[PDB]
Amino acid sequence: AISQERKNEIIKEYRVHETDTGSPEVQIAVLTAEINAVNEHLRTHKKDHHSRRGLLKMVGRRRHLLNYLRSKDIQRYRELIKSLGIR
Amino acid sequence: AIKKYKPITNGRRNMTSLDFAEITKTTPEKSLLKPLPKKAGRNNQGKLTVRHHGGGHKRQYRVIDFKRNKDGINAKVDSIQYDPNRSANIALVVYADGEKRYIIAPKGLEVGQIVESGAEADIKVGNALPLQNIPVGTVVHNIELKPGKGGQIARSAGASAQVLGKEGKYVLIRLRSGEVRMILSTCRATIGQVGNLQHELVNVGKAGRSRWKGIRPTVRGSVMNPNDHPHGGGEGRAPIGRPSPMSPWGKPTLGKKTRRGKKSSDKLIVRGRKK
RNA sequence: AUUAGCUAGUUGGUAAGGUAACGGCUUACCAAGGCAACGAUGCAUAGCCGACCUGAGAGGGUGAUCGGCCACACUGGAACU
RNA sequence: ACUUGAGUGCAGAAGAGGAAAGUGGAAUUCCAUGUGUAGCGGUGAAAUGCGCAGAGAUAUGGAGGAACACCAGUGGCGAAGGCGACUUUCUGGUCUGUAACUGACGCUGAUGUGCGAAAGCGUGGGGAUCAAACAGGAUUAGAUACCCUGGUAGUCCACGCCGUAAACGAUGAGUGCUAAGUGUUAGGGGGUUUCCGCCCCUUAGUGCUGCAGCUAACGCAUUAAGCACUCCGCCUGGGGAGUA
RNA sequence: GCCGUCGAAGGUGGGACAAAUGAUUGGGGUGAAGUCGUAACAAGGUAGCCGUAUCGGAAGGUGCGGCUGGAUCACC
RNA sequence: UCUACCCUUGGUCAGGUUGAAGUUCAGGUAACACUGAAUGGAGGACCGAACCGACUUACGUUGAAAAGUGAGCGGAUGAAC
RNA sequence: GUUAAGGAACUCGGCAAAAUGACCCCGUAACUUCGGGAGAAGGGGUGCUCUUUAGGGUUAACGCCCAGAAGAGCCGCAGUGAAUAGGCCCAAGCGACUGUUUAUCAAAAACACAGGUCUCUGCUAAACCGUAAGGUGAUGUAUAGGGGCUGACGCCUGCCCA
RNA sequence: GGUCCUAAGGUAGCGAAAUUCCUUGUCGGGUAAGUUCCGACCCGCACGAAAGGCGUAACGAUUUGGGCACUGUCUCAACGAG
RNA sequence: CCUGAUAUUGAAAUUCGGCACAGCUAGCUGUGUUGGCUUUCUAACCCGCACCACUUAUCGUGGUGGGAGACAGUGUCAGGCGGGCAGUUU
Ligand SMILES: [Mg+2]
Ligand SMILES: [Mg+2]
Ligand SMILES: [Mg+2]
Ligand SMILES: [Mg+2]
Ligand SMILES: [Mg+2]
Ligand SMILES: [Mg+2]
Ligand SMILES: [Mg+2]
Ligand SMILES: [Mg+2]
Repeated sequence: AISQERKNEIIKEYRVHETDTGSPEVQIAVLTAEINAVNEHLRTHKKDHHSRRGLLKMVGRRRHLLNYLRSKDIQRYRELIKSLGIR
Repeated sequence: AIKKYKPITNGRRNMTSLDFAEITKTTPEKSLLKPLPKKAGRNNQGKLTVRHHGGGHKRQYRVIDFKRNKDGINAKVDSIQYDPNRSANIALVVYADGEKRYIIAPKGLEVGQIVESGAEADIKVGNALPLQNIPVGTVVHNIELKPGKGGQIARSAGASAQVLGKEGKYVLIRLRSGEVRMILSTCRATIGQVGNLQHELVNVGKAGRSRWKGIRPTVRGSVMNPNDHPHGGGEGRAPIGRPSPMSPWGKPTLGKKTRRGKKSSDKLIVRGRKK
C-alpha cells in the first residue's frame, strides 16, 4: 500500500496540468507507484491469489486510460510513456 | 537446489547434480591442509579387511576445529568453501587474534559469531556453549560426548539433534535416528542445523562417477560357488535354502541384533531406535 | 474447420527476347515478400444461366426439351493452311 | 464546449478477504509407578477380541499430532470454489457523505489467459483420531453388505501437476422502469442527540408476505420468471452416446 | 541428313488419403425372458443422487466432499 | 620379475564431426513472460590411425612359435592404456 | 586372378568370396523417454584447356598463398580412371546402456551397473584381519558406515504367521 | 447351490512360451511346397507378481525366421600365376 | 559368542523370604543364624578422557583434575547355542 501523506507527492511531479487530482496524467502515475509495490509483495509471497486478481485488475484499468490518451494528444501521450518507463 | 541434466546420452539419462551456489572463494587456504594417502582396506598387515574401497580421485585433508576453544572472542565468517572429505560444507572463520580456522557450516551463515561458555554466549546459529546453558527445545548439532574431547554426534549434512530436558546431572538429547540419550552437562553444542540440505537427492546416474568416489563393485552372494559364500551355487538360479540369509562369514545378517552388554550405555539409553 | 497454415519463379524491380497487345509471358544477377480465422490451402459432390416446381408470400427443392454462353470428340500430346 | 455515466482526491466506518511468522487452552492415543483388582467392553441378542503375566477403573507424569467448544444468529465477506482461537509485519476490494478534478475516458466479450470443493498422482517430511482395501465374530438358506473390537493408501504441511460436481438461485452480464406492508447489518439526514429511548427520513447489501402483469400449472412478483434495449453462450423426439 | 533446348507415354523408388476384406475380439441395441439375486420409486425397509477413488459372479457396496430433486414431528 | 586386485610418483591418444547448459542482443513482456538469431564447447557421445584387445574363418598341429601368421573385426577422453 | 547362361537351386546355416565405400548436393518413414531414429532409405554430379567477374590475410605496391559461380569447348568403353574408406530393409526373443569374464576348446541371454527396498550399527560404532598388542571402518559419526536380495524408465507388487 | 478339508487353499497381467510330455495342438498369414517363424484361441503334464510380473525408444563382434542387392557356394566345371 | 558360580573385592544402609519356633493368640509379634533384591558413598581396578613434565614425539610411563565405579576386563570351573571349521561312516 501507499499512504496518503506520500500519495500526494506522486501527483505533483507529474502535473503537466495545474491543480488536477484526476487526469489522464496523474492517477496513471499513482497506479504505477502501486504496481511497482504490489509486484514486490508478489516477488516474496506467491501462494496468495486474491492480490493477483487485484493486480490484473489495476493494469487493464490503465490500458483503457492510456488508449484514451492515445486518441487525444500527440505529444502528451508519448511524454507519459517516456517519463516513467511504462508502455 | 539440484541442477538437472538433459538426456543427450544414455549415461546422462537421469543423472542429477548438486548446484554449487553456496560456495565462495573456491581456492583453499594453504596453511591448514594436511596430506591424505589412501588405502582400500589395507591395515598394518597389508591384507584386506573392509571390502569395496579404493581408487578414484586424490584428496587432501582440511584441518577442522571441533573443539571450539578461544572463549569470548568475536569470530567473523569470511568464505564458505567446499570440503570433499565429508558431506557438509565448511567455513573459514577469523578470530580477532588473526587465527584463521575452519568450522562446519550451519544452515545460514555469513555474519559473525561467538564461542563462550556462559558469559552471555548469544544463542544464535553458529554459537557453541555447554548444554547446561542451553534452554529446552533448541535444535543443536555437533555435540560432544566426553567433556573436552571434541564434537562427535550429528556432524553430517542436514543432521540435527534436540535438547529435551535436564535431569539430575545429565541432559537429555533426542538424536537424529530417534534415540533419546543422556549426555553429561558440560559438553558443548553448536546451535543450529548443519547446511547443504539437498544432498540425498543427488542421483549419481552412472556407474562411473559412483566409481571415482572410491567404490568398487559388490558381487551378490548367490553367484558364488560354495567355496566362499554360504549362498552357494546349485544348478540354475536358486532360492537361498537357508532359514536365514547369511553374510559371507556365517553370521545371519537379516534381523539379528549385534551389540553387546557395554559399559556406560545401558544406564543412559532410555528409548531405543525406531526403525 | 473431426483440415490451419500455404505456395517458391512463389511476391517485386530490372534485362532483352517473346504474342493481336499488357504480362513471371518464359529465362537471368540482385531484392524478402505473396495469401490468410473477413475461410488462404486440401478433399468428395456439380456444367451454368433465362426459366421449370411448390408456396399466402418470404422461401425450399430442381437444371429436360427451348433460346444465350461454355467446354469435350475411343485415350494422352503436338502441329500445319 | 457541456457533466447525470465511469475514475481519482479529501472526511469516515464494518469485516471468518488473503499470505508468512509466533502463541495459547480443552479432549483423543501411547509409554513410568502406586492404591487396586475380576472383569472391561460391545450389543435385537451375542461375541471376535484385550485381561488374571495385574487389563479398564484410578491419580500425578511426559511424549506427540490435529482440529479450533461457549460468542455463533436470519449476521459478515470474496467474482466464484470458499473463509469462524489470538497477537504481530506485509496485502486486495466493496460501502457512507460529497465542496474538489481533467470531461464519454462506456457495456459486451468468438480464440487467449488465470484462480478451481473433495477424491486421485509425483518427489520429500510428519503420522494422535477417523478410517476405503484387508482379516475376524454373528445376524443371512447365502453376506465386502447393514451391526461389532481391530486395521493400511489417504487425512495435515511444503513444492509441482489433473481440472471435473446436484461447481445450484437448477435463473449469464449491463441500463432504465412500474401497488404496497414487515424484519435485520454496516453507515448518513430533524430534535435538549433521553444510548441500544424514540419516531422523523434518505441510500446500499440482506430475508419473509403480497396487486397489475406474465406463466402449462406450480409459482415469481423491485434481489422478477413483468414491460423494453445491447451483446455473448446453447437447444430441435427417446435410446444408441458424452460412446467411436 | 546430323547436333542441342522444351516435351506425352513408359520404367524405378519411398511416401500420403479413402474404400473392399480378414483368424479371432470388445461393448451396444433388439426377445421370450427359462437360468441367478432385489438395486431404485412408501423412511422401498442401510434415505437417494452428482463428482472421485478402491473391491465384487450380478445389480452394486464402502471412504472422503457438495445437493435437497431428504419421510417422520419435516430431522427443536 | 608371469598373472590377480592395490598404494606413491611420472608418461602417452593423428586427425575430422555433431552442437547440451549457460551468456549477450533483438521480439514481445510489466500477464502466468516464453519464442528466434548469434556466441559458448558439454559428453562412460558418432566416424578413424598409433595403442590396447581377440568375434568369424582358412592355414598351421613329429609347427617358423608348449597358443602363432594371412584376410577381415570391436573399444579408441576414459569403469582407458 | 578371371568366366558363357542361371543366381542360394549349395548347405546344419548365404559359411567363405562378390557387391556397397571418399567428398559435394537434393531428399528422408514408422516410432519414441522429445535428445533420438539417420550415413535411414532411395538419388544425381566429379576429367583436362580457354575466356570474363564478384570472395580473406600478407604488402607502399608489381609479387605471393587460400579459394568458390556461371558460360564456352575438347577426348575416351570408363573422369575419387591406380591403392586406402559402411551393404541395406521388415518382424520377433533376451538383456536397459558403455563396460568386464573362463592366460591356452565357451565372450554370452552370465557378472557389474545407476535406481528400489529390507535389516544391523549412539562411537573405544557394528563388521572383518590378528592367539594379543595394534590396525582397517575414519583422521568418517544416521542425508554416514557393514551386510541380504532385485537390477535404468513406465504401470504395478495380490491372500496365508499352523 | 450342496459338501469334504487346509494355516489361506493363484488376484491383476501374460499363455503350445529359453517354460507344453502326447503335439508336427488348432483355425489365419507367409511359399509351387513351411515339424522352424509371425498373429490369435486357453483344456496351464508343470507361467505368476523383487530366486520380481507385464511393456519399452535407444545400444549389441548376441540368438531365430522373410525380403531386395550381389556373386563359382551350386547345376558343371575349365584355364592361367607364384 | 551368551549366561551363572566363585577369586582379585572394600564400607554404608534399607526392605524381603528360607531356617531357627525366640512371644504363645491359618496367622500375627520379635530376637540369636542363612540366602537374596535393590539403593547410595570411594580406597582398589578401568578410561582409543583434558592441560603438564620427561622431549622443539597426537607411542609410552610419571603427575593435580573430570568421568565411571566394586559392575566391567581377567583366571579356574560349569551349562547352552556352534556345518564358521575339522576328523571319519554311508
Ligand atoms: Mg486436496
Ligand atoms: Mg457449492
Ligand atoms: Mg595380446
Ligand atoms: Mg582379456
Ligand atoms: Mg542403416
Ligand atoms: Mg529402422
Ligand atoms: Mg581391538
Ligand atoms: Mg564335513
